[PDB]
Order: sequence, then C-alpha cells, then structure tokens
Amino acid sequence: ERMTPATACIHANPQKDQFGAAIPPIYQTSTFVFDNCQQGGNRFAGQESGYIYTRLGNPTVSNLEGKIAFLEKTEACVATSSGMGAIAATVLTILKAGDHLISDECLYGCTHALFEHALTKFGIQVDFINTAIPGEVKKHMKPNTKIVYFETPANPTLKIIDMERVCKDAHSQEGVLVIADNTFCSPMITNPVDFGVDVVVHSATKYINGHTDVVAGLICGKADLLQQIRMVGIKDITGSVISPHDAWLITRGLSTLNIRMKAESENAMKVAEYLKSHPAVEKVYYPGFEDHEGHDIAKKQMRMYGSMITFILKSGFEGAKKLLDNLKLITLAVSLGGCESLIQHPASMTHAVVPKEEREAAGITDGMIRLSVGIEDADELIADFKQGLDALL
Amino acid sequence: ERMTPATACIHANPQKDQFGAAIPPIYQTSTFVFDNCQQGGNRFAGQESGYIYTRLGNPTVSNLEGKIAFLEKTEACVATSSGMGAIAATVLTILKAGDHLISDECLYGCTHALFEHALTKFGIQVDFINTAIPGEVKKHMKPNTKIVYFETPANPTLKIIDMERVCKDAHSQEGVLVIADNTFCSPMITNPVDFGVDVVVHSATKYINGHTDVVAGLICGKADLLQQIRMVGIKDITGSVISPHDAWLITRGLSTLNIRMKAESENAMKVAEYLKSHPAVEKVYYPGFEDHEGHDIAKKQMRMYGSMITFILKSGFEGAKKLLDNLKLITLAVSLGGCESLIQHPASMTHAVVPKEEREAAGITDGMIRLSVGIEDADELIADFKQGLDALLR
Amino acid sequence: ERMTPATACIHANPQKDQFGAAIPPIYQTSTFVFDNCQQGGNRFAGQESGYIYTRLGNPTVSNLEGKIAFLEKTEACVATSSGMGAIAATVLTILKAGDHLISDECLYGCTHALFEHALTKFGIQVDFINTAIPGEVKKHMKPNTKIVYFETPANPTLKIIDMERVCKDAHSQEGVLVIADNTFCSPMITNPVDFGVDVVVHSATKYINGHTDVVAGLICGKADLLQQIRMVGIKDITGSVISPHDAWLITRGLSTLNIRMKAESENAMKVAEYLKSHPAVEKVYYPGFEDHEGHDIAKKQMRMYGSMITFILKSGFEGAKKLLDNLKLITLAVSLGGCESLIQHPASMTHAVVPKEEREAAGITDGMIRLSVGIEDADELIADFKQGLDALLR
Amino acid sequence: ERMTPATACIHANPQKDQFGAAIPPIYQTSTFVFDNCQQGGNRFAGQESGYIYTRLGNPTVSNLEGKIAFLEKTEACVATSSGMGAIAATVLTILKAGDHLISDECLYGCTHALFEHALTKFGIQVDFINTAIPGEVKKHMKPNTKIVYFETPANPTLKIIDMERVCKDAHSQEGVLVIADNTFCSPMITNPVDFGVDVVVHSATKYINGHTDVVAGLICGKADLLQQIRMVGIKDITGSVISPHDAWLITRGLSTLNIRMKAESENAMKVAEYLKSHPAVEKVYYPGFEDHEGHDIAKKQMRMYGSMITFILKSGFEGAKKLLDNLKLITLAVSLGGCESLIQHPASMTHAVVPKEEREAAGITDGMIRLSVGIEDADELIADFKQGLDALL
Ligand SMILES: */C(=N\[C@@H](C[C@@H](*)C)C(=O)O)c1c(COP(=O)(O)O)cnc(C)c1O
Ligand SMILES: */C(=N\[C@@H](C[C@@H](*)C)C(=O)O)c1c(COP(=O)(O)O)cnc(C)c1O
Ligand SMILES: *[C@@H](C)C[C@H](/N=C/c1c(COP(=O)(O)O)cnc(C)c1O)C(=O)O
Ligand SMILES: *[C@@H](C)C[C@H](/N=C/c1c(COP(=O)(O)O)cnc(C)c1O)C(=O)O
Repeated sequence: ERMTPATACIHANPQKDQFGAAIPPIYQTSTFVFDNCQQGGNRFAGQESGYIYTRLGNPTVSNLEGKIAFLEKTEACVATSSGMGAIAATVLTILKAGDHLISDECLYGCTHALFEHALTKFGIQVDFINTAIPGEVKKHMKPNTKIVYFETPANPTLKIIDMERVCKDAHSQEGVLVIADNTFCSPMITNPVDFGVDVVVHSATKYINGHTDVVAGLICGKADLLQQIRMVGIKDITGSVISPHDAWLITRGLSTLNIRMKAESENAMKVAEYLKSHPAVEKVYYPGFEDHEGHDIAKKQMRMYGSMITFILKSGFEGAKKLLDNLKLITLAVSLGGCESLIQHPASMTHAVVPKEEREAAGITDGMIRLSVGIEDADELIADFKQGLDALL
Repeated sequence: ERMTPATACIHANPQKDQFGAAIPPIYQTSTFVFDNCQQGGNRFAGQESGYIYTRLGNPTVSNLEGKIAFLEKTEACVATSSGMGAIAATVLTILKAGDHLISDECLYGCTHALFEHALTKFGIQVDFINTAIPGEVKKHMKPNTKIVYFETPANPTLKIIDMERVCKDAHSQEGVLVIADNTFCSPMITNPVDFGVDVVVHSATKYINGHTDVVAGLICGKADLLQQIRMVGIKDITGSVISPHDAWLITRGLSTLNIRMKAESENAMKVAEYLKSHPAVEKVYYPGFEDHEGHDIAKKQMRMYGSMITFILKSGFEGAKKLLDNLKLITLAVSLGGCESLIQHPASMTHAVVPKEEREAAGITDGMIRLSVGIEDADELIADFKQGLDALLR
Repeated sequence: ERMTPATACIHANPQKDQFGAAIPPIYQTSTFVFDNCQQGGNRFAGQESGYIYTRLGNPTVSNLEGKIAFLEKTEACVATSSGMGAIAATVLTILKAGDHLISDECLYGCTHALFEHALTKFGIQVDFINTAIPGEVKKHMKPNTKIVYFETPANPTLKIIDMERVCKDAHSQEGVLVIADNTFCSPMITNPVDFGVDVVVHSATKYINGHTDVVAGLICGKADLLQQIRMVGIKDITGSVISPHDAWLITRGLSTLNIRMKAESENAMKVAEYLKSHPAVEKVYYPGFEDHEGHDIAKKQMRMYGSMITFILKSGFEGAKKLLDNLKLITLAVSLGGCESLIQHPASMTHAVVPKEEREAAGITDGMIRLSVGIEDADELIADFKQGLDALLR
Repeated sequence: ERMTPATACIHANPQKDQFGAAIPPIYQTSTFVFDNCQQGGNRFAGQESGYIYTRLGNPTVSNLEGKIAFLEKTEACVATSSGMGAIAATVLTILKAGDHLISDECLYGCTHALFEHALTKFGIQVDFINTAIPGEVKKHMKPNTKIVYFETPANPTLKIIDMERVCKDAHSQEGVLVIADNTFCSPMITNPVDFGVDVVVHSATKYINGHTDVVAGLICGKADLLQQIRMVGIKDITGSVISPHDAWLITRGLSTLNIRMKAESENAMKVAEYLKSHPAVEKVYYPGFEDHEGHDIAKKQMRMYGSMITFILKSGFEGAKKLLDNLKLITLAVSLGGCESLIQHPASMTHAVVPKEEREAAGITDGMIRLSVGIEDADELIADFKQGLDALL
C-alpha cells in the first residue's frame, strides 16, 4: 500500500545527509566542485549523475521536487521561481511558431495574458473556449494542435471542468499534451493524472508553501518531457530558477499541507454556508454546493471541496468595496492558500489585466469577490463577515 | 559631484526603515495588504505607488535594483532569478516572430543556445557575427533588425569589442537596441551606457553577489523599456522572479564589490603575468596585457582589467585535464566572480552545448582554460599553478 | 470576548509594516540608526521607545514575543536562543549566592544538571523534591527560598503536577516565584498562569516552532520581572540572543500551532491506546488515560492531552534498543514536538547526564522509551510499532 | 609554510559535502538522526564522534569554528549567539563562588556590568585595575586568582595593554587564565596567543561578520578547556546557541575579512589624520599615532592599526551632538566593524550603563566620540566630517 498523503508530505523522497540531519540542509550555493575534469564533462554531457550549477539542478530543490512528484503521482517534478514560470517553461518548451494551443477561457489573469499576447507574438495560435462544455475541445482541434490547457476549479469563478472528458477529446489525435493548473486543489485534493492529464502545474506560492512568504512554481509529469523542460524551458528560455532557500521553505510548508488543506476546506464549507444565507449576499459559488454547476464532476475529482469561495453581493461592486474595506480579521490582498484568510476583488485586481469583455464572457463579473479561507477559528471568521455584511443592511 | 562607486555600492538608494534598521529587513512575503479596495485597484492600474505582489515588485528587490541602476548610471533596473532570465526577459519582451537579432558569435554557451535554438523556433531571425570587426554589424543590418547583442570581454575568450563603434553602426538605422552583457566587468569596471549601449544585463550570480551562493540576474536601462520588461518579460513570459532573501544577499555581497574587484584585478594581473612566461603555456588572454588586441579599447572601456584570465596550454586537451586535476587551491567548477578562485574547461563544460564548429570559429579551442581569480594570496595562487604546471612538464 | 487561540496564533500582536507586507519582514540587522543623539541617549536611558541593538531588542523578535505573551496570557515575553537560555536567564536574574531553590526532581536532563551543578557552584541552595506529593513543597521552604520550579507533564515520565496546589504552598510564604516549564504542553494546551504560576518558560525548539529546525527559548510573565531578565539575564549573563531569522521562522511555525497540536494529540491518543494493549509493553504513561494518576488534574490543566507518550517494555533495556533500531517511520533522535514523530531512550540519551540513582528515584528506568507523536497517518504509525514490537516478541 | 591569513579566511577548515557544494550548506536543523541506539548512547557519552543536537554542536557552526581557530592559531573555537555570551560562557565555566578575577577597568560597558554586578552576586571577587601599568596585575593577585581579563585596544578609549607583560604577571602563580577580548583587532591584526594569552574572545558581530546583520560571539583556545565551555557554559549556563543560519552568514562575511580589515585600517589612518588637524577638534586617539600612549606596544601587537578612532571636540558634549546630528554619510548607531562607517557617543550610549565616576576613572570622558571607519571612499568620509565640523566653526 502506497505511503499515505498525510505521511508523505513529511516523509516521501527521504534524503540521506552525511551527518544524519533531521531536516536536510540548505544548499545555498550557485556551483558544485567536480572531482576531476572527466567527471565535469560527463555531467555536462548527461552521462553521469551529480550536480553542476544551481540553474541546472540543486539537491535542496530536488528534495522538494521528489516529494511533489510523489504526491502528484508523476514520474518527476521541476521547481521554478513562480507559478507563471512553471506555466511558461512548460508551454515554451513544448511549442514553436506554427503550433496551436487550446485553453479554457476562464484563467488566472496573468496566464490569460501570456497565452493571448505572448504566445501569439511568437507565432503560436491560441483558442480560448469553455472547456467545461462536452465536445468543445474536439471541435476546436486542428492538425497542429499540441496543448489543451485548463484550471479547475477556475480562478476566480470556481467553474468545474470534467478533466477526463477533456483528455478523451485531446487524446483523440496523436501528439497532444493536456496540462492542468492544479493550484486551487493542491495534490491533497486532486491528482489530475488520474483523469488522463499529462502535465500538472502549480503556483507553489499558494497552498503548497501555504505561508504567504514564497513565490514559486512547480511542473509535474513524465521524466523525459520534464528533462526537456529543465534543459530548455528553465536553463535558457525562462531562467526561472528557484532559490534553494525558498525551496527549503516550501518543503517546510509542505509538511503541514495535509492538515492545512483539511482545516481550510472545513472552515470554507462553514463560511460558504454562512454567506449563502445572509440577506445582503446575492450569490455564493463553492464547489461543495449541490447546486454548483458540475458539482458531480467536482465530487468525482476532488477529495475535499477546497478553501476558495467566490460570492456576489446584492449591492454589487460598491457593496463589495464597503464590505472589503470594513473586514477586520480577513485580510485584503491578492494571492491565496495561506494560513490567514485573504480576500480581493478580481475585476479591479487579479483580473483587471484581462479586458472587461473577455472577463464577462468567461463569467467574471464586476460584483465577484474572491475569498481564500485560512485556519482561523470559523466562528470568528463568520463574525467578521456578519459585522461587515450587516452594515450593508 | 556624483557619489563615488566605492561609497555607492554601500550607500546609493538609501532606504527608509520605520525602525531605523541599519540593514533594511528582508521582505520574504508573497503579497501586500491594501488599506482599502480603491488603493488596490489604483495600484493595479498604475495610478498609485506601493506594492501588491512579489512577482510584480518587492521592497527588498527594489532596494538592490536602485543600487545597481545608480552604479550603471541607468534610469532603472529589474532583478531576476538568473542571468539567463535577465537575458530572456529582455529579448523576449523586445522581439516578436519575424524580428531580426544580431549577436556576437562569442557568447556564454547558454545564451548562444537560447539565441540559436529557442529564438529561431519562435520565428526570430538570428545572425552570429564578429562584432569586434569593423563593418560586420552594419553589413548584417536588415529592415527588421531590432537588437545588436554582445559581451565584452567575451565569455570565454575575453575578446574585446569596441562598444562605441558597434553602437554607432547599430544606431545608424532607427529602432535598434544595443544590449551589452556586462557580467565579466561589473559596474565597477565598465558602465556600457557611457558608450551608447541601451540595455545592460548581468548574471548577478558572478561578481556583483560575489560569494558563489546566489543565482540571479539584472537588467539595467531606461524606465520605459524596463517597465515593459517587468510587465511582460518578468510577469508573464519568464516568471523569473527573484527571491527577496536572495536579493538581500546580493545587496550584502554588493557592499564589498568595490574592494573585491580591486583585489581580484590586482591578483589577476600577477597571475596572468606568471602564466604568460611559463613554458607549458601557449597563450594568455588578459585585457591588461599591453601587447594583446583591443588593449587600448579595453583601456578606454575598463577602469580595471578584471579578474578573468583565459589561457591555452601547448599540450592541448590532455594537458588541460592534467593541470585542472592537480590544482590544490584553485577550485574546479563552473561559474566565476567569487571570492575563491575558480577554473574550468569551456569546450567540455560551459560551452559544450555549442556545436564544436561554432566553438572553434569563435576561438574556443579544446586546449583553452578559463580562470576567475579570487582574493586569496597571489603568491599562493601562483604556487598552485607552478606545482600543477611543472608536473605537466616534468 | 478574547481572540481565540486558533486565530491568535496567526493574528495576535498584529504588526504595522510601512509597505503593508502581509508577512512582516526579517530584521536581520545588528544595530539601529538614531535620528539624532538625544534620541539615542533617551533610548539607552529607557526614556524613549524604539530600537538600539539586537542583543537588547529587535522588531522581528518583539513580534514573536507579543504573540506568545498573548497566547500564555502574560504581560510580556522574552525570546532566547535556546530553551536552556530561557531557563538560565530567568533563574540567574532572580537568584544570587545564598538564595534557595526548590525543584521537582523529574526534569529535563540539562535543567537538572544546571540546577545540581552550576547553581550550586555559585552559592545557590537547591533541593530536588517530588512536588506532585502533597506537603513536600511547604516542608522544604526556607527563609531564603526564592523559586519553586517544575515541569508538567514531566520530561520524560509525564508525571502530572497539581500546579494550583504547588502555587498555594509556595505562595504561603512571601517573595517566592513559581516557574513552570510549559514546553510539553505549549500555550495551546495549558496557560500555567491560570493556576497561580508566576513565570512560564519554553524550549520553543519543540512544539511552538514545531518544524525541528530552530533552537530557541521563551520566557513569559510580568513586565517588571521580564524587564529585569532582559537587562540582566539576556544582556549580560547569558547573551542568549535569538537570531531574528530564527524568530521569524518560529513565528511562521506558530501559525500552525493550533492545528498541529490538535492533530498530534489525536494521533497520540490512538498510538498510546495501541501501545497499552500490546503484550511486549509493561506500562504506558499518557495524560489522556482514564486510569493513570493525575488524570483529573491533567484534565483540569490541559485542554488536550498532548502528543508525548512514554512507555516501558517488559524486556527492558535490550528490548528498547531492538525496537528503536527496527522502527522505519518513527525517527530515532532526541528533541520532540515536530511534525515528524520522534523517539529516544532517556537513560542513555536525554537523561544520561543525570546520575543513575537520581534517574531511578524520579522513575526514569532503563526500559523507558519516550515518544513525541507527529502528524503522519495514525494507522501507519501504529503499523510501524506493530512490526517493530512483533519482531521483539517473535 | 602556514596557509596565509588572506587565503585562510576562505579556505581554512575545508568541508567535504557529499554533493561537492562549493559553499557548504546550511544545517538549519535542531536535531540529528542516530543510525541505532548504541551510536546515540556513544555520542552522548563522548565515546563517538558525530552530531546529536544543535545546542551541543552543528556542522555549519563547526565549519565557522575551525576557520576561526585556524586564524587565531588556537586548537579550537566555540561559537555563541553574542559576544556577551562568549564572554559569559567562558568566565561562568571557569569560575565558582570564592574565586577571584582581575580585569582591566576600561571595558565595553556591558562586560563591565557583567563583572561588577553579575559575577559579584555569584560570590566571585573582582578587581578593576589599569592593566596597562607595569606590575599592576601582580600587585592584585591572591591565591584564589583564576582569571586576568582585558581588551586592547580598549573600548572605547583605545588604550593599549602590553599583553605579554600581563601574561608574565598572571602566569607567575599556577592556575591562572588570561583572556583577551580581541574584537577591536580581529585575527587579521592580532593573535593574542602569540603573547601568552590562554583564551581569546570576540564579538563576531563586529569585524569578523563585518556586515552589521548578525549578533554572535566566539571563544578561541585549547580544546580541553573549550570542551568544558561547550558542555557547561553553552549547554547549561548560558544556552547561548548560535543559529546555524547566522553562523553561515558569518562564514560568508569572514571570506572578505582580510580585504575589509586592510581597507578599513587604511581609510581610518586617513580619517584620523584629517580629524587631528581640524581646528574644531581638540584630541584624537588612534593607535597608529606615534604620540598615542603605548604606541610601541601597539606596533608590536598589531599588524595594522585598526579602523577605530576616538576623538574629542573643543566644544565637548554639546559640540559632539551637533556634529553627530549633522553627519550625512557616517551613520549614527552603536556597534562597529561593518562595511559602513558608524559613529556614537559612549557616555550616553554604549557606556551609559557604567556609572560616570567609573567611566571617568577609566579615561572615558563625556566629550569622547567613537568612530568605526568602513570601506567608503576616504575623501567622501573626510568631506562629511569637514562640512559637519566647519559648522562648529
Ligand atoms: C497565482 N495567482 C495569484 C496572484 C496573481 C495576482 C492570485 O490569483 O492572487 C497564480 C498563478 C501564478 O503563480 P505565481 O507566478 O503568482 O506564483 C498561476 N496559477 C494560478 C491558478 C494562480 O492563481
Ligand atoms: C560589542 N559592543 C557594542 C555593542 C554594545 C552597545 C558596541 O560597543 O557598540 C562588544 C561586545 C559584546 O558583543 P555583543 O554581545 O554585542 O555581540 C563584546 N566585546 C566588545 C569589545 C564589544 O565591543
Ligand atoms: C553557466 C555554466 C554559468 C556561467 N555563466 C553564466 C552567465 C550567464 C547566465 O547567468 P546565470 O548562470 O543564469 O546567472 C549570462 N551571462 C554571462 C556572461 C554568464 O557568464 C559560466 O560559468 O560561464
Ligand atoms: C535535549 C536533549 C533536548 C530536549 N529537551 C529540551 C528541553 C529544554 C531545553 O530546551 P533547548 O534544547 O535548550 O531549546 C528545556 N525544557 C524542556 C522540557 C526540554 O525538554 C529533549 O529531547 O528532551
């Protein structure tokens, strides 16, 4: 029986330090000494194991990578210095001028901009579609289609996508890679490779680190493709090299990932249910609600329903600013997945970079408020909302 | 009068900490709290100053950036998580499928690969020329030429390039950006903008940090272009986001940059002179040599001659391995610019990724050794080469 | 109503950062700049707030201190660079040659040594008694008695001490300080001041940091006494100055203290129950057991029963070694309170420094094993003991 | 021939990391795993090498310790979490109630308080004398004398003490240890064991780290005494355990110690000479001046004259505040030995804790200004003083 996820966030990929250090040391070194020239030339040629230089690989970073690969059930993992770097190192390794990419239209704002404006200036063709509609992916495929990409639940509407149905369509022609951004679930909730996904990416800045003090990304997938991503996407094209110090903080944060995800999902269900019945609140989105579109798909793909909640007030945008400015426990900031509860307004903040018309076509409204529930006491979270919401009348 | 470089590497871009901290604290935070929504919306719309999220900006990272922009005399500076990321974020922001790039053919191995393989699969045209030769730049210019790129002294031959000349040729046509990789010199030795260069990049992993423990890059230039590089190159395309903890370490390392560069240059002159008169050595490339090509150019562009030394042994490849395997003080590893002296063999190590014929055309032979001298005692360094070299011969 | 402990370990003592940093920066600075001399002179004379020098105070260290003082319900808290430093700075500030100290005889090995050997060469009188036994405290009180000191549950037998009782006896004479080492419980399980305790110390190296990567101590109590401990115990006598980088890591670790203590206590109840019914096990000490001595006292003093479990194998010393050498998931090392489960053998390890007869008098036998349960899957933990224990027997 | 000091601040005590890390990794771990119980019990008994727990020892900390021991030419070194901790762990390991200590009266203010008030309440007898006067030490010895302690140059007057003469006197009776606080020189300037000193201490917060961001101390001396200091002074009495992260920063700072000390001493000579001829300045103290008392002893004991300068204005204390408040490059703060130049006023700042009468009996006046010169450009340092001093007229 496979080591459980609970035990594995601490003990997968055990390290062997020469002194028996309980916590493996931090390899804050840019470079590694060769014993002789032959060894150096063998490593550079890929003929001998061992380290060379921190943009190419680092033992502290590998420690984190093997733990994550295990938790995602993939052969390998490549760590980067930001979720965007993980995304970009992946798609810029795979694609070239002439290729085609299909993406869900509801994405993190910066990923949407990368696909709409950067890839298209490098000669890559992109389609933005609703990949939650059965059959939509297959309808937009062309012979040169190389990647189908999506986020579920989506940032920030929490739209659910049936991953297995998307993979069926994408893999109905040879040579297509399906990439899922699994940031909002984390590996404790979902393992996208279960459903046919080829590559899984994360902003490790969010739940995996969980402590709001590290910006970093992760790429999980087959070893041969990830070796290409490492030697092309990381080494030359993005240069998104994580600091070994930051990787060591993420391994530290990872050790409480299982207890954090459970506590945050439990609190989120209580908070979502509270929000739903407040008279000032118009609509609440939470994957665990039975009336949430794709709830049955969500239950199939997610072990817990997450700590992300998106909601709309009956007083709209102006209502959203008043509530948000008057919260006393919940913190006003972007990002998510930390131990403290955060909240923000996607149309003027995380998704302001996406043109309104594209926002709204994807279901992102100007009234939406996006909340990431931490591990505070749930009654005190509810009480902060009550006081803030009662003031709206 | 302008704050000298010797004071500025400690005191340029002074910070204001609320507690008066002598060393400004480490902002190891991914996100920043808004006082109210209007302020957050305003910061995202570029209408109000203040911070948002570390991929977009961070106060510790800005501290290092302002210090480097001052030292390079540029309006702005963008830090990244690797010298390659600085190069990539810069050229991927500027160019688009269909553009043309001119580069010196003698570059760091990974940059040459970035240019030869990655840029060309994205529809960019690239020519590798000898920009040190009068006329080559102007002859290769095309209507879609956007960038002229070079390193001087070059990695690893230490070829000197007349920057003023290259800039006048590149800028004889409108809309061309000249980009210089100033890593081997550091801002203490050269400020390439003095010669007309538009953008200056660095692998801050080398001399600037100077302690062999951080991988990071810097981009220095005008505010307009660097604001585009930050919003496109960093934010979307590379995601080469420097760690605030590493930026703080670079700032620490930067405070001794002036005394390290001086001490390393002084050592390097002694070591280069010793290598040049050793019977096992065919050739020594050092910018300080009076005979060497580009010496008057190197002298006009460099305040010090640097601590890089490249040399070729008369016994070739096999001789290089024997010497590098028997060195006891000098450290065998890639990288450079640290306090400890480092040495390596470019054809099988840093430049093994470049096809042999491109290596050979750029003067990278297989008898070539590259050395980065640190701040050890110069006599102990020369004695390590003496025992290593004598054994080769005897 | 008071902020709950579950919220307070993240949000008590909120900081105000000038940039709105969500995670307050690391003040890794030794010294602080004065705006003018008067201000500096005023801060040194205790007449003006603000910082001076990190041995004397530091904003990152104050952040952790205010968070812990809130969690323990004390006016103040002083952080140190080790649990021993917290103990030493406290007792070396209070006592002077000629004073008398009463301590429970069952203590952490190094504290017992500090007390038995160091304090006594400095002219302090020390008696080690069983403070869990009615009357022993009052019977040993002398006119010069300054301190009554204990740990509950005790390291490593987990003996429970009725704190309210000990305090009423100690405070039946004027001028006595009761000091409780609350490391095994953490502020999430017990607030010893609720029972009349004056000073609470911790090895923050254990549960509070909770990630096995920091050595640090805390002292919690009244502002008057802690101001003396900071100006004498820390500043001159121990020089146990915590690193701001480590304090920041402790603050990070503290944010999950509530969910870790709950998860570890829940696991520990399951693991203790399994050990108790295993035929190779003679005895299991766990505060949650309904039969065990001091259970109603433990229940009144502890919100949770903790994750420490101590047990004795019927095959004694040789059996303990075999079991500890064949465990595959539980980690053999000293320390405790981390996310990973740790185990060790007190008579040859943490308490080997205490003369055998003192160990034996305090109930530390050589068949005794101490376990600190972490947050792994409870069934995997029990399966590691099952294979280890079955092999012992078979 | 012994590795030079220049080379040794980088290369003494070379480490062997399993991956060949050029910069040895950071052992930020509180504890170490035993391979078996027997190994654990052997280490605890002092019968087997290897690590146990970070208050007892740590590989990153040992790296720093062996580099320092080499540079000081002592058998061993114990690192602590502050210079005061180094001092206290040493004297509290050696002494017991009934013992006697002789100290120079001109000391860092906090050391003076430790000796005057803490040791005396633990039954230790202390004499404060001018140890620069030939014969003074011997005159105050008693049968129970265990330690003779001093600082040279002294903080903050820069009084010079003939170490060899002090050691002769102290070692004229059996069982006496001479302890020198060598913070103001650093091991690049002086190695006190050359002159008979038994134990050398440092505030590594100053020059050795040299970057004003770490508080830490160092104890250098024979292995058997330092083993006692480690197992009693550090383990139980002070608990002054340095953070491995801070030890790794100090090894990093140490690598530029030789170039820093030379540049700071060179700048200091220029600054002291400038100050000396300014008409607003009454008196300048600098060990390199030929009229400095004990100049000949200083030349004998110091390879360079240091970067510390103490001076007095003809406008006294009020003059000192005006100059100090108007310096623009020099930084107003306590501490010293960093890359930036610092300045402070000892009577109201570092030595305010010492009663006036004791200050003045030791030569510390209310007019003294203490300056620690960094590596800025010397003309710009002089120019900051010129503008500040000219304003005093
Ligand atoms: C992280 N998104 C953030 C921050 C941008 C404002 C959020 O929505 O608040 C993110 C990323 C990019 O990862 P980073 O480069 O910021 O580490 C990638 N995927 C997802 C889903 C998100 O949310
Ligand atoms: C360091 N002294 C300082 C700081 C106190 C104000 C200075 O004079 O400004 C010092 C110490 C103590 O070392 P730390 O505990 O501060 O690391 C010990 N010896 C000397 C000579 C001094 O100066
Ligand atoms: C590669 C082996 C290391 C190194 N040169 C690096 C370097 C770069 C890239 O900087 P990063 O390694 O990504 O921080 C860019 N510019 C120059 C000139 C470099 O030398 C080598 O040892 O040569
Ligand atoms: C010693 C082997 C470690 C540990 N107990 C530590 C501890 C201390 C000391 O704290 P520090 O190790 O200096 O941070 C003080 N109080 C208690 C109760 C402790 O347990 C052990 O494994 O028992």
